[PDB]
Amino acid sequence: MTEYKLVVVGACGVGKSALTIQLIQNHFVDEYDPTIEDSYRKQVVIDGETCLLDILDTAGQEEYMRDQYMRTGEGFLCVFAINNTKSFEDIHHYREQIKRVKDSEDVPMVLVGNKCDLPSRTVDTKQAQDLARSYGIPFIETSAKTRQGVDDAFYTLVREIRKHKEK
Ligand SMILES: Nc1nc2c(ncn2[C@@H]2O[C@H](COP(=O)(O)OP(=O)(O)O)[C@@H](O)[C@H]2O)c(=O)[nH]1
Ligand SMILES: *CCC(=O)Nc1cc(C)nc(C)c1Br
Ligand SMILES: [Mg+2]
Repeated sequence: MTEYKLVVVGACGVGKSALTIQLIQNHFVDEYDPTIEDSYRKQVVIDGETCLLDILDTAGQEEYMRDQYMRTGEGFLCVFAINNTKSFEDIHHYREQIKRVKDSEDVPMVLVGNKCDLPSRTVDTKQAQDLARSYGIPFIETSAKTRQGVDDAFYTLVREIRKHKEK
């Protein structure tokens, strides 16, 4: 089957691990070791193609040396949390990092606004839409707690990779 190398990036605490674990195990984690970085595998049918997703759940090596495992990534989920203004403001840094590791301004990428189930919103959907439009990428809101938008964010990334290269 076809392998898709996905990388999940973003500020600590936005829900990178919870989004990955919800996608793979259909379960929401109340806590997950903030320092653990690992790649997880998931076989799934997307638009009739049997795909092997190899997802790197980053812990933030550069912020806390270069992460050698990110360089082979074909697509990136850039995650902020809708109740964490700082994580949204940090999106510029992660996008610059992705451009640097791939030496390109045309990288398959999806801006993800996680924790959409929470009522303490500080990042408006229009702020995230403006940011995603300047980068030329899709913006999707998710909840790793309720699974709302989770499959869509990962499948949209797979579709963005296909849009960029033959798979
Ligand atoms: N309510 C809610 N909490 C979430 C969601 N995603 C993550 N969290 C919580 O936010 C905290 C940090 O999540 P985690 O996945 O470890 O973040 P990471 O550092 O980006 O990997 C944990 O307590 C999670 O349960 C979500 O969509 N909704
Ligand atoms: C949420 C990410 C995080 O806490 N990462 C982290 C923290 C510390 C203290 N050290 C390292 C090496 C890392 Br990746
Ligand atoms: Mg994590």
